[PDB]
Amino acid sequence: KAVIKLQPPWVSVFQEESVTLHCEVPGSSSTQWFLNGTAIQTSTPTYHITSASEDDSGEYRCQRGLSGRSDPIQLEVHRGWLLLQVSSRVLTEGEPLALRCHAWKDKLVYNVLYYRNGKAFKFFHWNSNLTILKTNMSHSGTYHCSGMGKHRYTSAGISVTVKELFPAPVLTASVTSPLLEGTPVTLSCETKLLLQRPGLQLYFSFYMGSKTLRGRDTSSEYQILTARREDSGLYWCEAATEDGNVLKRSPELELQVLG
Amino acid sequence: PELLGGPSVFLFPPKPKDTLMISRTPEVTCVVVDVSHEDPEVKFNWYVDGVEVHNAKTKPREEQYNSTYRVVSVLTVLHQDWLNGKEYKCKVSNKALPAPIEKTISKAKGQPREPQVYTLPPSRDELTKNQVSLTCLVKGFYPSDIAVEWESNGQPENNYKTTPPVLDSDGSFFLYSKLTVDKSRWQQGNVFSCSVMHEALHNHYTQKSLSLAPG
Amino acid sequence: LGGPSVFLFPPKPKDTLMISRTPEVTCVVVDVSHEDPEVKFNWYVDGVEVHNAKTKPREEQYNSTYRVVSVLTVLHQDWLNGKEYKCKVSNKALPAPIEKTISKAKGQPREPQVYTLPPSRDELTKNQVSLTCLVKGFYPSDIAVEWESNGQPENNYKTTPPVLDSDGSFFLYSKLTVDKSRWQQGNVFSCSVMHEALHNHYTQKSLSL
Ligand SMILES: *[C@@H]1O[C@H](CO[C@@H]2O[C@@H](C)[C@@H](O)[C@@H](O)[C@@H]2O)[C@@H](O[C@@H]2O[C@H](CO)[C@@H](O[C@@H]3O[C@H](CO[C@H]4O[C@H](CO)[C@@H](O)[C@H](O)[C@@H]4O[C@@H]4O[C@H](CO)[C@@H](O[C@@H]5O[C@H](CO)[C@H](O)[C@H](O)[C@H]5O)[C@H](O)[C@H]4NC(C)=O)[C@@H](O)[C@H](O[C@H]4O[C@H](CO)[C@@H](O)[C@H](O)[C@@H]4O[C@@H]4O[C@H](CO)[C@@H](O)[C@H](O)[C@H]4NC(C)=O)[C@@H]3O)[C@H](O)[C@H]2NC(C)=O)[C@H](O)[C@H]1NC(C)=O
Ligand SMILES: *[C@@H]1O[C@H](CO[C@@H]2O[C@@H](C)[C@@H](O)[C@@H](O)[C@@H]2O)[C@@H](O[C@@H]2O[C@H](CO)[C@@H](O[C@@H]3O[C@H](CO[C@H]4O[C@H](CO)[C@@H](O)[C@H](O)[C@@H]4O[C@@H]4O[C@H](CO)[C@@H](O[C@@H]5O[C@H](CO)[C@H](O)[C@H](O)[C@H]5O)[C@H](O)[C@H]4NC(C)=O)[C@@H](O)[C@H](O[C@H]4O[C@H](CO)[C@@H](O)[C@H](O)[C@@H]4O[C@@H]4O[C@H](CO)[C@@H](O)[C@H](O)[C@H]4NC(C)=O)[C@@H]3O)[C@H](O)[C@H]2NC(C)=O)[C@H](O)[C@H]1NC(C)=O
Ligand SMILES: *[C@@H]1O[C@H](CO)[C@@H](O[C@@H]2O[C@H](CO)[C@@H](O[C@@H]3O[C@H](CO)[C@@H](O)[C@H](O[C@H]4O[C@H](CO)[C@@H](O)[C@H](O)[C@@H]4O[C@H]4O[C@H](CO)[C@@H](O)[C@H](O)[C@@H]4O[C@H]4O[C@H](CO)[C@@H](O)[C@H](O)[C@@H]4O)[C@@H]3O)[C@H](O)[C@H]2NC(C)=O)[C@H](O)[C@H]1NC(C)=O
Ligand SMILES: *[C@@H]1O[C@H](CO)[C@@H](O[C@@H]2O[C@H](CO)[C@@H](O)[C@H](O)[C@H]2NC(C)=O)[C@H](O)[C@H]1NC(C)=O
Ligand SMILES: [Zn+2]
Ligand SMILES: [Zn+2]
Ligand SMILES: [Zn+2]
Ligand SMILES: [Zn+2]
Ligand SMILES: [Zn+2]
Ligand SMILES: [Zn+2]
Repeated sequence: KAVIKLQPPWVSVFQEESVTLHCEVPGSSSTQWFLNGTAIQTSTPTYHITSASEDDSGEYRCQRGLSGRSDPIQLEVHRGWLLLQVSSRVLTEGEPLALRCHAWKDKLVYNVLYYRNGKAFKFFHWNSNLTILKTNMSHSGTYHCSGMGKHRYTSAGISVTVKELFPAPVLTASVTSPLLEGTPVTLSCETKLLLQRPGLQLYFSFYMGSKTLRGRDTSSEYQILTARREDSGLYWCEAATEDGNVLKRSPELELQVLG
Repeated sequence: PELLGGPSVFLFPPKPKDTLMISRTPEVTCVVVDVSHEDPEVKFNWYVDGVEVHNAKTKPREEQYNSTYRVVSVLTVLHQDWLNGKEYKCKVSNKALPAPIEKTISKAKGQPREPQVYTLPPSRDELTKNQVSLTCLVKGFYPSDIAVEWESNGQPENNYKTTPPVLDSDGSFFLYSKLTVDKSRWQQGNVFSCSVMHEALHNHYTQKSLSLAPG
Repeated sequence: LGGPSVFLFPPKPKDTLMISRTPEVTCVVVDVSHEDPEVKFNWYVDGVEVHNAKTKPREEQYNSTYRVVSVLTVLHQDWLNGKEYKCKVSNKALPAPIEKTISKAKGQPREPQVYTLPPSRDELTKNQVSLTCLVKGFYPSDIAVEWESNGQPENNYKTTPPVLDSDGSFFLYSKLTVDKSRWQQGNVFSCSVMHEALHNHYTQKSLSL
């Protein structure tokens, strides 16, 4: 399925502003646009809103040539002094989020505050945006901002959700410590996907102390064929996405092997 | 690169004395400040419990010392309506605003409490002066909206000053009013009266007298 | 225009009027960023620099900005003689330093007359009665008023703000509420007033049945 890109990337815009939606994937210039589950009478791979209005607010989806239908982007068009713009309303952990305290008519505000759930968390003398390069669930919340122009003005709140993909793993062993020399032991890097991600596999690696035991591989198990005394130590693992955007480690487990 | 900002609106209640006497004309006043030369046109709409009314008057605008305009709309309100808690909304439309500003005002909320009114003569120590102070203590009242005057022999006595209402420890308000008179007017037995207008008084009015005892 | 803001506050009147106290001027700097470097203070008394101010570390506020306070002790007679106190605040976030100046209210002092008034006879029907202290004719408006009885502070009182009287002086009233039985038993109450123009900056007036 396709992917909609916004230029500028803000999902919330003021009345009369412009934004260009880009339907992206090679090939066919015959794009179908959907606004609110419903096709639109233009069909370039770019949809330009020249001067935003309440009629542009809603759910956008796109189909180009032969691909599937984008996941939907919700564009909202507002009136107000200050708008807390975000690059996405719903993200998976690992993905970046940009936030902007945007003044009406591009007017100047200074001493800007960003808030999450009613609590200010960042102050700038000069109006700057915020980027969280690697979100996680704890960045979920209702964001707003305030800034000083001729007076102090405050934006309305906007809800952002960041979804956990998999909890941090737990390293387990197939036998209770201490175990006898010669015993086989299987270590397992245990976690589970929290979201349906059809072709998605996690990759696992195993450590003893700071030492690499086995590098990144699709197996979540590591076999010690015949335990020896020298295997006594602390064991842990990492679980990652294929591309390493989410990478989490386990606590260390104490494993003792007796002679 | 201009600072973000537009006009501001202040909305004012009637004067207490105007609300309390059915013969007077109470008004609410919607004041718009910082109107620029660039966007000078201001439109008012007014609502009473949500229903639009059309009888407000706009005053001729006035350029202020800082080269912005002040624009005022006045809406006469009915005696009974203001006293029975009706809500008065001023909506102000102007191009420098991203959307119209709406402000709402009504009488203060909470159970009305009757003023107790006490007159106090001058302190013995003050009797050495040429002028003496006659005191009116008005306490226990709610809301803080009140008017106080003095009179003698049916004429207003105007040489007085009254403190603002002050919040007391039980949630009610008090104030004091001080009437300054020539000592000889006191010493001659002239009778002075403190009169109070408040919504928790019977007929919205009471009066207490103060004079030097005869004989 | 985006930097910290400066507020300079006077001493409390009571501290200026009791020689056992330590009156202070307070220079407060708000909207300091975590990333701003040290907020620096220079202090002047009538234009002469002094070095005995106490400047506190920055304190994080609930809105994520920082607040810094510098306090300069002022001498009793300096303040009352009208010396001027200047705070100068410097910092990278301020393109130019911000200066604020403060002094006692100017103009010829006039001492209050203080009168105590007993409860009205009509109020005797109540369980609590009002004891009044009239304080009139004073200038400037800085003043402090308290009540006592038998060596203890009476705390159930409220005092009006100063009100401008028709001769350009100020007055106020203070109201002490007491149980009627305490009044009727002949206990003695005192209204204590501190103002610069009084001898040694204070007087006390009693009131009893
Ligand atoms: C450009 O200049 C203009 C003009 O400058 C000003 O005037 C000149 C001459 C110079 O002196 C200059 O120094 C002055 O600055 C500037 O205009 C001013 O702008 C400010 C804000 O920047 C306004 O400030 C608000 O003032 C309110 C009080 O206003 C009354 O009192 C002041 C004196 O104290 C008067 O000057 C005003 O005119 C107001 O006076 C009242 O007017 C009423 C209407 O006419 C009268 O009632 C009517 O009377 C008639 C008969 O005459 C009939 O009886 C009618 O029936 C009746 O309706 C009334 O009697 C009269 N009263 C008096 C005493 O004279 C403050 O209330 C308000 O405070 C609120 O908002 C603040 C935000 O700024 C906030 O901090 C406060 O907390 C407070 O907020 C409220 O708080 C309460 C309780 O605390 C809450 O319950 C509320 O919920 C909350 N609400 C809000 C919204 O927050 C402001 O301080 C100022 O009024 C205005 N002046 C004028 C003359 O219009 C302008 O700013 C300049 N611009 C720039 C960029 O510089
Ligand atoms: C981030 O947060 C911070 C912190 O906020 C605080 O906490 C949060 C949770 C909220 O609760 C918030 O409301 C709290 O205030 C914010 O910081 C604040 O920033 C604002 C401005 O943006 C400051 O506003 C000024 O307030 C002045 C009055 O301040 C006193 O009163 C308030 C209570 O009303 C207190 O909150 C303050 O702390 C001040 O209190 C006084 O503090 C003194 C110093 O400590 C005390 O005196 C000392 O006391 C000790 C005893 O402890 C000894 O006695 C010492 O000897 C003595 O020195 C004093 O007792 C205490 N009083 C009280 C009652 O507690 C206002 O004066 C000022 O108004 C002027 O400036 C305005 C411009 O902003 C202008 O519009 C006004 O009209 C006025 O202008 C003046 O006009 C008058 C004429 O009327 C003239 O005299 C002047 O010449 C003229 N000058 C100027 C320059 O204009 C401001 O409103 C606020 O004080 C400050 N709070 C604190 C705690 O520092 C910050 O803004 C936030 N940032 C963001 C981005 O959100
Ligand atoms: C989402 O993303 C955000 C950022 O985008 C994440 O927030 C960050 O969370 C970090 C991880 O907790 C946090 O780091 C902490 O920062 C503080 C103070 O600023 C610091 O003291 C912490 O240092 C300890 O932890 C690190 C490893 O995490 C150690 O390397 C370091 O040596 C410190 O270790 C101690 O405390 C640990 C318990 O926390 C012990 O395990 C460790 O043995 C050691 O213990 C002792 O010393 C202690 C005192 O230091 C003592 O009390 C104890 O008795 C032992 O003697 C740490 O680095 C970031 O500050 C935070 N960033 C922000 C901006 O908030 C967030 O977690 C993400 N959320 C989710 C849900 O994933
Ligand atoms: C697409 O559908 C949404 C959702 O029904 C419409 O948004 C609603 O319409 C107006 C604002 O335009 C408001 O009354 C509602 O609060 C909105 N509903 C919700 C749940 O947010 C939107 O108008 C539709 N877009 C178009 C172009 O028709
Ligand atoms: Zn303002
Ligand atoms: Zn002009
Ligand atoms: Zn009536
Ligand atoms: Zn009535
Ligand atoms: Zn004296
Ligand atoms: Zn002295």
